[PDB]
Amino acid sequence: DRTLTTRNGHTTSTTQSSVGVTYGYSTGEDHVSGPNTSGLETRVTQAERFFKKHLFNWTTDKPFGHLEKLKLPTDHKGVYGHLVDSFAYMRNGWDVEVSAVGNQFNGGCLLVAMVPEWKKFTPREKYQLTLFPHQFISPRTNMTAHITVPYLGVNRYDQYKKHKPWTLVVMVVSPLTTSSIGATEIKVYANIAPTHVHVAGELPSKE
Amino acid sequence: SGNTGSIINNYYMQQYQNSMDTQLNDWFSKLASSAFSGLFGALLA
Amino acid sequence: SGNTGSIINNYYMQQYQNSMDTQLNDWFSKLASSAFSGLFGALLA
Amino acid sequence: GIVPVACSDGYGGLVTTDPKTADPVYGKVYNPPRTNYPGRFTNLLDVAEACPTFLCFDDGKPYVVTREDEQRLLAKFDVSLAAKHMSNTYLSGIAQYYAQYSGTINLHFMFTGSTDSKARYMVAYVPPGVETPPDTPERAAHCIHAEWDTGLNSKFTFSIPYVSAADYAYTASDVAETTNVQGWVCIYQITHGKAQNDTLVVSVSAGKDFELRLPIDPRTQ
Amino acid sequence: GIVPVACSDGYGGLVTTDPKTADPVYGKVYNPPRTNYPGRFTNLLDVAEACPTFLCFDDGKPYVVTREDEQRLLAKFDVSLAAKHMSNTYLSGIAQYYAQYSGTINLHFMFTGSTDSKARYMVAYVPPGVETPPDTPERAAHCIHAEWDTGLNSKFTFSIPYVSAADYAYTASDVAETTNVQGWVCIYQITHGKAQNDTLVVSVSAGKDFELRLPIDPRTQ
Amino acid sequence: TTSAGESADPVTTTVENYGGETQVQRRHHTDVGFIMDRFVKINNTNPTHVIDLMQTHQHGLVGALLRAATYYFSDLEIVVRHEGNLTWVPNGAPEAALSNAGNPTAYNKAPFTRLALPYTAPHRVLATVYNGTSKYTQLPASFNFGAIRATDISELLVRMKRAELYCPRPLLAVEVTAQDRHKQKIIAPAK
Amino acid sequence: TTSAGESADPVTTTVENYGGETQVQRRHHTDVGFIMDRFVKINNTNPTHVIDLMQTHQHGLVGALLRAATYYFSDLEIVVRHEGNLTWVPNGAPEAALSNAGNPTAYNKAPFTRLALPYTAPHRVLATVYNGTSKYTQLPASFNFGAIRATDISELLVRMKRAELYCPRPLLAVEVTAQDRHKQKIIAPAK
Repeated sequence: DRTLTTRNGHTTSTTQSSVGVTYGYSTGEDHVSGPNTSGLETRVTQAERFFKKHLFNWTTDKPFGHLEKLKLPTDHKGVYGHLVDSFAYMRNGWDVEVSAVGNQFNGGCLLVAMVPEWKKFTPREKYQLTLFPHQFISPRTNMTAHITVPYLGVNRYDQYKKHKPWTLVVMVVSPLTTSSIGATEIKVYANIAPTHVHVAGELPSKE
Repeated sequence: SGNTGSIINNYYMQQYQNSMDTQLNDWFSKLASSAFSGLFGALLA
Repeated sequence: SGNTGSIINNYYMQQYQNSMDTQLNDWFSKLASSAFSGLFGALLA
Repeated sequence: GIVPVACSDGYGGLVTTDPKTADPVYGKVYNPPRTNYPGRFTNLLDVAEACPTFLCFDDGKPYVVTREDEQRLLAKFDVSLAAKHMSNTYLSGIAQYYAQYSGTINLHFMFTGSTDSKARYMVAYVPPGVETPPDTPERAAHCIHAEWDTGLNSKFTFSIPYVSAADYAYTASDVAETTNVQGWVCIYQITHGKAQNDTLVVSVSAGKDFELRLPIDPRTQ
Repeated sequence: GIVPVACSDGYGGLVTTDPKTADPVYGKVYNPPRTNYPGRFTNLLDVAEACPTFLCFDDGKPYVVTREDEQRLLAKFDVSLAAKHMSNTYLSGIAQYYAQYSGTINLHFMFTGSTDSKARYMVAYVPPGVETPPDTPERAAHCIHAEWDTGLNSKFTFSIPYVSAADYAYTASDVAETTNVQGWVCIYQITHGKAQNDTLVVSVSAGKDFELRLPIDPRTQ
Repeated sequence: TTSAGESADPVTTTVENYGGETQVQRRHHTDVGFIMDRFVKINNTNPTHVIDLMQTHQHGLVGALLRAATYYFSDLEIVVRHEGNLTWVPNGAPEAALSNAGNPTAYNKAPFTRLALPYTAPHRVLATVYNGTSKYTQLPASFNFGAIRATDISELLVRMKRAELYCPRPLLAVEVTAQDRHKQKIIAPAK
Repeated sequence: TTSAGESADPVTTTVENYGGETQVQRRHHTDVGFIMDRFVKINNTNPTHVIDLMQTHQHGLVGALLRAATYYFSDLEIVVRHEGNLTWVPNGAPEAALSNAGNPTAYNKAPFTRLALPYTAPHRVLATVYNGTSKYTQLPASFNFGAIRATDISELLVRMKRAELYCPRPLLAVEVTAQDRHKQKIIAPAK
C-alpha cells in the first residue's frame, strides 16, 4: 500500500516507506491571471522539476529543538535559476519531499514543516510549530515526508530577489537513539519541485 | 456581521460605511471537519 | 448625487435645499469614447 | 412644531465594546481582490481542534522516557488550562484570554521507539475528591482509564472528559488553595520490553465539543 | 411621554469631507437656463485620455533631436507620475492630487522631419530589477519593445503597461532611495538617413484603463 | 498603432497591440461632482466678505481643480466661525443691506455656523478667467455668491454642491529642479 | 482510537469511545470577526502618527490575537483624544499633506473624535511578519492604514471591523515558573 511515485516534469521519485501527501493551506493555486500583471504573464513548464539539497546531519548529540531551515527559493543553477535572473516577477507553489534514511532499529522523531514568512522562533514557540503544514519522520515507521503548498503572499507576483515567502524547516522532536544494529548518523536530504511557475516582465540582458 | 447589535439598517450607504470588496473559502473548517473519528481495527464491545 | 451618503430622503424639500434648474450633454466623454484604437494598415500576427 | 426628545442621563458614553458603529468620512474605496485566498480560518477553536501541540514535561521536553524502576508513574498533571505542563500549548494560549470553558480535551500519545522495543501504557483520569493522587496502576485502575500497546499504528487518542458540578469551569487556579477543582491525569507505564531510552511524545488539542465563553485579557502590560 | 434619545460621545463633530448636507436658509431660487452648453466634461480622466500633452526633455523642449553618434539612446525616463520629464504634463497635474494609480500610460511620438529625411526608432519598457539601465538597443531588445519607421503616417502610439506586484502603485517617489519601484523607459534611435537636425516630439496621455484612487492635496500653501 | 498626428484626432491604443489584456477600471474618485464636493478654507477673511470661489488657494485640491476649468456652476455650503450674528446678502444687494436683520441672519451657536447657500448670480454659468473689462487682472464684480458680515470672522470654509465644469484649462504640477524625479517623505510606520 | 501519527492527519476522538456522550457546543465567543471587534489602546502616540495595527501591545487580546495570524484584512475605527484639529491622510500620501485642511479634518468636539476609516493599502492582504526587505526587524513602509496628525494626541484607540485572518502562527501563554500550575487572584465577593 505504502508505495508512492511522484512525477514532476521529466523526473520521478519512488518511495516504498511513504505515509501520504500533506496539502498545506489549500489543494491548488488561486487565480493566476490578475489585474496587476496586465495579462502579460506566461507559464514556464520547463522549470517544474526536482532539485536536491542537503539539510543537516542528524546525529545523537542534537537535543530537542534543533531547528534547521531552508528559505525557498534557494540558489538554483538550472532553468529556475535563469528564470529568477531573467524575468522580473515570478510566482510558484512548492512540492517538497524530505528523506532521512537510517534503519528500522533507530529511534527518534523529526518534525518537517513548511513555514510562511519565516521569523526566528523563541525557545518557547517551538512547542507549537505543529500549526504549520507538517509531517513526521520516524525511523520506526517511515523515511519520507511529503508536503505540498500553494503560493501565498501579500502580492500576487513576487520578486524572489527581495522576498522569499516559504521556508522548509526540520526540528528534532525526539533525539536519535541508536543501538548496535542501527545507523550511527543520519543525513537529511531534501527534494523540492516548483509547480505552476508563472513569470512576467522580462528584463534586459547582461551579455 | 460580527459584534453589531443595531436592528435598524445603517444610516449611511454600504459605499460610505466601509470599503467595497471586488472579485475575479474557509480552509481550517474543512480540515477540522474531516478529522478522523471513531475507532480503528476491530472492536469487542 | 456625488458625495452624499444618507439613505433617508432629505428633510427639506427640493425647492429649499438647493436652487432649481430651468430648461428651454457631456462632450469630452463623446470625444474620448470615439478615440481610434486597434491598428492601422496590414497585420502579420 | 418639531420632534421633542429627552436627552437621557447615563447613556451615550463610549463603551469600548459597544455594538454600534461610527460615522464615515471617506467613501467609495474598492479593495483589491482576494477571492479564494489560501489558508483562512474563522474560528480559533477549529484551529485548536485540527492542530495538536506539544506539552512541556520536565526540563522542557515534550516526551516522557521509559523508566527502569518499580515505580511506574511516568507523569501527572492537573486538568487545568493554566497547568504547568500546558504552559506552551496553543490551547492554553487561547484559553488564557477567556473566563470559562467546557467540554472534552484530547491527548495524543505518539511512540517514537525503534522497531525492536515494545511497551504498554495506561492513562487514567482521576477526578477530584482524593487527597493524594495514586502512585501505582493497581490503585488507579478504578478510575476512567485506557491502555494501549505499541505496534504498527503508533498513536493513541484519549478524550479527557468534562465531569464537574457546574456546567462551566474556570480557566485559572483561583488562590493559594491546592488540590485543583478538576482532577488530575496520570500517565503510567505498565511494562516495557527492551526500550531503555526510547521516548513517548505527548500533545494536546481541543475536543469535538470544547467551548470558551467570556472574553477577557489578564496579561499585564 | 416623549421619545428618549442618548446623545452619543465622539459623534457629530465637523469632518470636512462628511457625506451629509446642511440646513437651508434661502429658498425658491430658479437658475438661468444652460441646456446643451458646449464643452462640458464630467471626469478628469476622460479629459486626460482625449488630449495628449507634451513632455519636458533637456532645456525644456518637448522634442528629441536625431544625434550623430555611436551611442543611440535618445532619452530615458522613469515610469513615475512624478518624474522630471512628466513635470509639465496634464496627467501628472491630476495625479499629484491622488495617492495611488493603476493602468496603462500611452506615449505618442510624432515625427517632424522634412520629406527628404528618414529615421527608424525603437521604444522599450525596462522593468525594475536591473542595476544599470541599458545603453544600446542590442541589449535592451530583450524587454517589451516596439519599432517604427517614418513615412506617410507620422505618429506612433506605445502603451506603457502596468506590470507590478501590488495591484496599485504610489504616485510619488518615496525617499532618497533610488532605482524607482517601477522600471524606466528608454527611447532609442536605431538609424537615420539625412536627418541631421530634424526632431521627434513626444507626448503622453492616459490609457484605456487608467485609474486614480485616493484624493489628497500635498501642495504646500 | 500608426496615424496622422496632425489630424489631432484622439488615439487610445491599448495593450492588446502586443499580446496584453486591458483590465477593468473604476473611476469614481476622479469624478467631477465627487472630487469637487469637499470643504476648503478661504484665507481672505475680514469683518465683511464677498464669497468668491476664486479666493481659494491656487494649489489646494478644490481650488486648483476649479482653476483648471473655464466655466463652472455649483450651489454652495459655508462654515463660518464668528463672534456675533452672521448676516448674508445675495448677489447684487447694496453693501449697506449687510447691516440689517431682515436678511438671512444666523445667531451664533457654540461651535460655529454651517449654512447652505443657493447659486444667485445672474449669469447662466460663472467663469474663472474673463477676457476684457466690464466698466464703461480681475473678474467682473458680478462673479460671486453673495456676501457675509459679522463682527469678526475667524474661519470660513466653502463647499461646492452639484458642481458642473466646462472648457478645461492647463493644470500644473510642482516642477522638479535637478533630480531625476521628485522625492519627498511618505508616511511610514514609526521605529 | 489508534492511527499512524506520522501521517499528520487530524484525529478527533470523542467520549463515545468509552460510553460517554458528546454534548452540544456553542462557539460564538471564539469567532474571529467577533473576538477581533473591540477597541484597544495604542501606546505610541505623538504629534503625528502612522496608524499601524502592529503597534498594539503584543499581550493584549486583539493585539496578541492579531500577532497569531500571518495575513489579515479589516477596515478600521479610531477614537482619538486631541487638542486642535485632526487631519487624516490615506496610505501613501506625502507627510506634508498632513498639514492641509483639504484632507479629512475633524474639528474637535468636547469629549473626543470617533472616526471610521476604510482599508486603503494597495496590497490585497497585509501581513504581520515579512521575510525579506523592500528597499533597493520591520515590515515594509506600505503596511499601514494611513496617518493622523493633531497638535498633540493624548489617547488613540483602534477597532478592526470585518476582520479576516489567514495562516495562523504560534500563540503563547505566560510561563509557570516552579509551581504545579499558575495561581493568581480571582475576583471574589468582599468580606
